[PDB]
Amino acid sequence: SYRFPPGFVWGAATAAYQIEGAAAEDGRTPSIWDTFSHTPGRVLNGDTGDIAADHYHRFRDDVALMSDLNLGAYRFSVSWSRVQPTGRGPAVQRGLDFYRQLVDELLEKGITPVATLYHWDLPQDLEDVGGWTVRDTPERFAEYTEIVAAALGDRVPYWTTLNEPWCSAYLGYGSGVHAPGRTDPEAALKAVHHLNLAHGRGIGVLRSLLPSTARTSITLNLHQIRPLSTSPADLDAARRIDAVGNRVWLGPILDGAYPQDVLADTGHLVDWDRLVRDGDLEEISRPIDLLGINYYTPTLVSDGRAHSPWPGSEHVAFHLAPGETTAMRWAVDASGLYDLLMRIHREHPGLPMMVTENGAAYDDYISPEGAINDPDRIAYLRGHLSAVHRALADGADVRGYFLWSLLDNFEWAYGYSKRFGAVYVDFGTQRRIPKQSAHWYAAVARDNVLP
Amino acid sequence: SYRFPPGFVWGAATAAYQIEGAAAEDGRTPSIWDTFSHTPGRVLNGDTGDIAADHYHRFRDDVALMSDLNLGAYRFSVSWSRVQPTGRGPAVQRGLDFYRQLVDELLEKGITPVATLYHWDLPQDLEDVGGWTVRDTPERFAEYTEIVAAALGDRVPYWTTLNEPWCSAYLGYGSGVHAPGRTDPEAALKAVHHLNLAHGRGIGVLRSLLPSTARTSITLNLHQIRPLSTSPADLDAARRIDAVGNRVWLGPILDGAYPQDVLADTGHLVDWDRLVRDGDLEEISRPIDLLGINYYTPTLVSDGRAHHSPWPGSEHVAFHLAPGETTAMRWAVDASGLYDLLMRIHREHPGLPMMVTENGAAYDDYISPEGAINDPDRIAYLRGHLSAVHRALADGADVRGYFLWSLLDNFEWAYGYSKRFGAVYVDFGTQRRIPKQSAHWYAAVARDNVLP
Repeated sequence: SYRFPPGFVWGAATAAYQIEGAAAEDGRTPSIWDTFSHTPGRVLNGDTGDIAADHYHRFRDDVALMSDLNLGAYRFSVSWSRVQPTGRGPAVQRGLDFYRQLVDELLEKGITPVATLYHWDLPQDLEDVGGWTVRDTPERFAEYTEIVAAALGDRVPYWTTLNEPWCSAYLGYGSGVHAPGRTDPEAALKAVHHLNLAHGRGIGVLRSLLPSTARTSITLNLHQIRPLSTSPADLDAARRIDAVGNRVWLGPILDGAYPQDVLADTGHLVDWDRLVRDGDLEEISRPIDLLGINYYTPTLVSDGRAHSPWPGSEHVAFHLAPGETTAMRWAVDASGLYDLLMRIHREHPGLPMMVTENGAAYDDYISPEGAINDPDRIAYLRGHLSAVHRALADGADVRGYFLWSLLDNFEWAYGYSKRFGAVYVDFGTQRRIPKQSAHWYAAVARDNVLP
Repeated sequence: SYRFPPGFVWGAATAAYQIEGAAAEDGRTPSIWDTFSHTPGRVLNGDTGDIAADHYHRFRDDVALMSDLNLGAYRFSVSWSRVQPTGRGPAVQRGLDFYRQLVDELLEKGITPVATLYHWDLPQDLEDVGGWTVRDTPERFAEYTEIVAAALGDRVPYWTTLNEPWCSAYLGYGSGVHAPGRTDPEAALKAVHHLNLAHGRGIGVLRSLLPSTARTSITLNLHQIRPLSTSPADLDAARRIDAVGNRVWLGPILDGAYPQDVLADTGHLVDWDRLVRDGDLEEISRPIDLLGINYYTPTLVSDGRAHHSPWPGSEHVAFHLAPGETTAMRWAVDASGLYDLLMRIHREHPGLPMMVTENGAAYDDYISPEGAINDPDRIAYLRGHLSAVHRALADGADVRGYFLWSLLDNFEWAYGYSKRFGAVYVDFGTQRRIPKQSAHWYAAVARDNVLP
C-alpha cells in the first residue's frame, strides 16, 4: 500500500548505441563506442553495438510493448552521429526521420517522449581532433542540439542534455574503461569543464527553440558516498570523492562556481585558470527545470594511505558496501536512494527531481516452460521504490521514476553479458519476451501503487 | 540594449470581474464583489462590475488586440460563479464555453493561456455561510478546480490557484475595504489559513488532471518592506509586517510551516491550535512549479509609537510614502523594490522559478483632440521596472516571464473606473478600445525581446 503522488510519471529508459544497432546504415558515421567496441580487449568477448537489440528496425514493436506495460513516458537517447554524421555539416533527414517516427509512435500510444541529446556516442571525427578535451566540442554539441530541437521541439516535452558526464569525463579519459579509452588526469578534467560548457550552451539553444512549458534537464549519476567510519581521514575521503565525482557538476550548474576544495584537490593536475574562460560559468549555470538522478549502488570509501577515475584522490580506497549483490557485484541498498534524494532536497529545495535510471542486473534465463522468472529484480524495484515513497513523504520533490532498462542491452564494456531490462531479449533471434518483473512493473505504472 | 533571455514570456494580465461584465447573464450568480460594489459607500461613485469592459462579449476583438501587441502569453481569471453558480452543484456549460472559446481563440493566435482559478470573486452563496472564515470553502474550491481543470487541462499550460490572498484575507476580512467587507482580526487570519488550504487542495487536484508538462503556481503580492531606519523598533516593524503580510504564505507553502514569530504576534487574536488541524500543512506545502510575483510599490514602515487595520497584531506600525515619483494611486515609483523582491526569493529559494505576474501603474490618461493617448510616464515606469528585472536576471534570478497590468482599463476594485492601468485605453461609454502610446512601446518589447 504505497500510493504515489498524483501525476507521478512511470517510465523506462534506454540508450541509443545500446539498443538501436544499424551502426553504419542510412549514413550514420561511427561513434567513439563503435571504435571502442571494435578494438580488441576493450569490451568483453569483443561485443559491439553493430546489431544490439535492432531497435532501429523494430522500434514500432517496442513502442507497442511500452504501451502493454502501461508506461506513461519513455526515456531514450538520440545518436549524434546518426543525425549529424562526422559531427559537422547538415543533418541527414533519413536519420532524423527515425526519431521523428519514434516520437510520433510514442505520442500515438499516449507515451511521453524523453530525449537524451548525448549518451556517450560522440562522433569519432570529433574525438579525432581532441574530443571532450578540446573546446570546440561544446560548440559542435550546440549546433547538434539546434538540429534535434528544431525537428522535435514541438513534440518532445522533456529534454536532457547529458547522461552521466562522470563516466564520459573520468571513465572515458581518466581510467580509460569507457568512451574513447584515454588515460590522462588532465584530459579527464578538461572533459569535465567542457561537458559542463556543452550542457550550458545546450540549454541556451533549447530555450530559444522549444516551448516554454517543456522541461530541460541534465542526468547525473550522483555517487551516494558513505565513509567506512567517522574517523576524520575517512570523512575527508568521502569529501574528496564527492568533490571530484559529484560537485564538479552540481557546483557550476546549480551554484554557478566550482567548489574551492575540488579546485585544490585537482589543481596540480590541470590549470583551471586557463581552462575556465570568461563567460563559461554564466553559460553552465543557466536555470534548469529538472534534475535527473541515476542510482544503482552506494559508494563506500576509506583513507587508503597505509589508472584512476578520481584525479587527485587516488589514495582513496573503495569497498563493497554490505548487503546483497546484483550480477554486477553491486551492493543492494535502497537507503542510498533515499539519502541521495534527501540530500538534493536539503541542498536544493526548489529543484524538482526524477529518477531517470534505476535497475539491477541478474542471471536471467528462459526456463524449459518458456518463463523468465526474476523475483530478485522485483525485490530490488520494490525496495528502491519504497525509498522514493519514503523520500516523497519526507518532502522530496520526486516527479518521475524510470526503470533501466526496458530491454536487455549492450552494457558497454560488459557487452551483452549483463541484463538490466524488464523485457528479455534473445539477441540470436531479436525476440522480445516480458520477464516476471515486466508484469509487476506494469501494475505499478497502471495503478500508481506498489503491490 | 537590454537583451532578455531566450524564451522569455511576454504577456498581459486581467481579472474576471474587472473586465468581463455580464454579471447576471447565462446563469452567473452574483459574487462577493457584486454584492460589495452594489453596497452604498463601498466603491467610489457606486461603480460596479456589471458591464466593466464587456469582455465577455468582446473577447474575440481583445484577442486580436493581444496578437497586435505581439503578446506571447495572456493571464486571465476564471469567474467561480460563472462556471459553477452558487459555488456548489454542477457547472453551467454556457459559462464553461466562454473560457473554452477564449482559450481556443488564444491558441489560434499562438498566445499562451495563463488561468487564475480564484481572483477575489467568491460566490456570494459561499460567503453567506462563512466564506473564507469557514473550513468548507477550501473543499468547494477543490471541486470548482476539478471542473475547470477537466474542461481546460488539455489546453492551458499555466495554472494559478490564488491571486494575492493577502487582499482576500486582510483587505476582505481585516480592514473591510475589499471582498465581503468584514472587519475582524480573527476572521482575517482564519481566511489566511483557509486560503492556504484552498491553494494546497487545488494543487492536488491539478496534479491528478493536468499533463506533467503543465506548470502550477500561486501569485502573491509580496510586500517589499524597507524600515525607515536601523533602530530596532523599525526593524521589528519591518519584521512584523513581513511575518503577517508575506511569510504567512511563503512559510506554509514553501517551508511547510507557519513561522513562530507570526504565531506569537497574532496568537492573542486567533487560536492556531484550533485553526490548523492535522494534515493541513502537508496539503498546503505541495511542490510548486512557479511563483507569481505582483509588485507595484515598496512598503516603508516604522514603529509609529516612537516619535480597522489589515495587519492583525501590528496595528502600531506606521506606514510611509517611499521617496520617488507617484502614480495616480499616489504609489511610490521605485524599481529597486522589484529587484530586491526578486533577489530575496532567489536567495531564500534558489530553485523556485519566478514570473512577474503583475506590474503596472495608473496615470491620468486622456484622449487628445487629435485622438492620441500619450502616457510617457507609463513607458518610463515600465522601462524602469523592466531594467530591474534585467539586472536581477543578470545577477542570477530565475525570472521566466513578465506580465503587464493591465491589457485594458478595468474596474479597479474599490477605486471603480477612476484608475486606468491598461496599455489599451477603454472608453467605457462606447466600450471602444484604443491603444495608448505605451502599447506601441510594449509591443516592440514583446516582439524583439529588447528594451528600446
